[PDB]
Amino acid sequence: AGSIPGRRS
Amino acid sequence: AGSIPGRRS
Amino acid sequence: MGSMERASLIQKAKLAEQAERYEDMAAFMKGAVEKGEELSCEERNLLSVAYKNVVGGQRAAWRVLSSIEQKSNGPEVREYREKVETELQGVCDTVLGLLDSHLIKEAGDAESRVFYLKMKGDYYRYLAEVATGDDKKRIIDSARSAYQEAMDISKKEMPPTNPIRLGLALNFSVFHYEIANSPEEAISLAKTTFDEAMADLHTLSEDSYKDSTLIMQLLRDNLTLWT
Amino acid sequence: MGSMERASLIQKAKLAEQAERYEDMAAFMKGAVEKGEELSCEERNLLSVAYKNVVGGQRAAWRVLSSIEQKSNGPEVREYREKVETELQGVCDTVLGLLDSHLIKEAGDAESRVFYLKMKGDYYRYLAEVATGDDKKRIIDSARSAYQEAMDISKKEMPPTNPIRLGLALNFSVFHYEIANSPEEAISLAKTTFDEAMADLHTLSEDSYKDSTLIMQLLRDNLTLWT
Ligand SMILES: *Cc1ccc(S(=O)(=O)N(C)C)cc1
Ligand SMILES: *Cc1ccc(S(=O)(=O)N(C)C)cc1
Ligand SMILES: [Ca+2]
Ligand SMILES: [Ca+2]
Ligand SMILES: [Cl-]
Ligand SMILES: [Cl-]
Ligand SMILES: [Cl-]
Ligand SMILES: [Cl-]
Repeated sequence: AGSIPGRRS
Repeated sequence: AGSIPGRRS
Repeated sequence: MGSMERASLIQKAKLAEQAERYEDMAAFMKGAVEKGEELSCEERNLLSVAYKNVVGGQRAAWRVLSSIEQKSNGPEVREYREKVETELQGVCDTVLGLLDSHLIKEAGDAESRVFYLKMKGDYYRYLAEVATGDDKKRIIDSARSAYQEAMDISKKEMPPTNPIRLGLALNFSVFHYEIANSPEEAISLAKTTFDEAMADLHTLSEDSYKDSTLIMQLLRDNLTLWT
Repeated sequence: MGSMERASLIQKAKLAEQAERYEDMAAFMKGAVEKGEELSCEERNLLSVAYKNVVGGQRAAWRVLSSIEQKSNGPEVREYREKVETELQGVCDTVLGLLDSHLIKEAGDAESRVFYLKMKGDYYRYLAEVATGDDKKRIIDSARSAYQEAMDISKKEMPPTNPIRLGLALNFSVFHYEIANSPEEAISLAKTTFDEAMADLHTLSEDSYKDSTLIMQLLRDNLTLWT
């Protein structure tokens, strides 16, 4: 189950 | 040009 | 980072992201927050990306070590899992401290307030992932409370396709499934979120449509795994 | 790490490798070295893997920042490149200090002495990659001297297919090409190394054959890029 990756920007 | 990766073991 | 200019901290956070130096990124953005001014939309994203990467590495390591520890059941595996766990908890506490002093109380616009409250839910959720003692339930309720307040504001103040609103619902649904042992609530939230976004897509430009449909795909991916 | 048992440090270094916590790995193996006993073959590999990963991340970041800095030609890009550069130099100095106090002087067997001297050549080579001032030439000669001593021992004491002998020649050839501005020496060394290994493969078991041919492929990959 995936949360928002949120690791780029 | 590649040296030996050497990053696993 | 008290002797560095706010603008220099922001510029170096962007450089650290390019160099994939996320611990540096986080420290630069911690310094920028502690300058005491509010953060722009771009700056909030830098803060979030930095700490998501740092804690993401810690969570991945903790899961490896917890798995090894459970299979083993000397003190070394437990000791080292505890070390990583303590470092992870310190990062979460640091982020929660930034939100509490004083990002959230100065966030008056919906986009900033929902963004920070989602953050608050996320970092309590990471604390809940490793919690086992007398405060597991209290940490879970702290996560739920933050997510719920963010949900209430986003439903009143944002369109159903807003990427922050969608990412909030996505993560709250993961909270329900993974932390709160409420898979039916998780599935219901993800389905209703997806369906209300789909019905609002007609209002969007090509670029906004891409932003929203990307996160709707993540909701769909979870529903596919959960059903 | 003076209060931790040597065996616990080794066990935790292995756990940190599994968790991809290479800074922890390196600190654990630094502590193990400073216990003052010699290192086994496996322990030498743990030491090497840990620091290769740490400095590898620093080198990758330094190249990103150096590229941005060269394109730009405020002080921020240079300042941050200098910070990363200083941290990289400190890691190299730490490794070189471990070799000098006292890994190399206690290494009497060919496998251990060549291993450490190759290490010494490698970390001076990393210092040379970022060097620009009065000591660039002296750092390059320090790298060359370490590699050359390792070469001399390996040619006398190891078979041409020995993986340490092959990896040493591979990295020394990269030194010639990338650092010493001697591409013909690099190509000659890689070719002669490959050809003498190929002629010795018949002596090997299936598993040793796999170990050696893997590194011979790296030599071939470089020759393909250089010719
Ligand atoms: C929590 C969260 C929601 C949405 C995004 S985004 O990539 O779509 N964006 C920065 C608006 C990131 C994180
Ligand atoms: C420098 C170096 C040479 C060879 C290797 S190996 O992967 O073949 N091995 C650990 C013997 C690693 C590093
Ligand atoms: Ca100022
Ligand atoms: Ca002891
Ligand atoms: Cl530990
Ligand atoms: Cl405000
Ligand atoms: Cl800096
Ligand atoms: Cl000895």
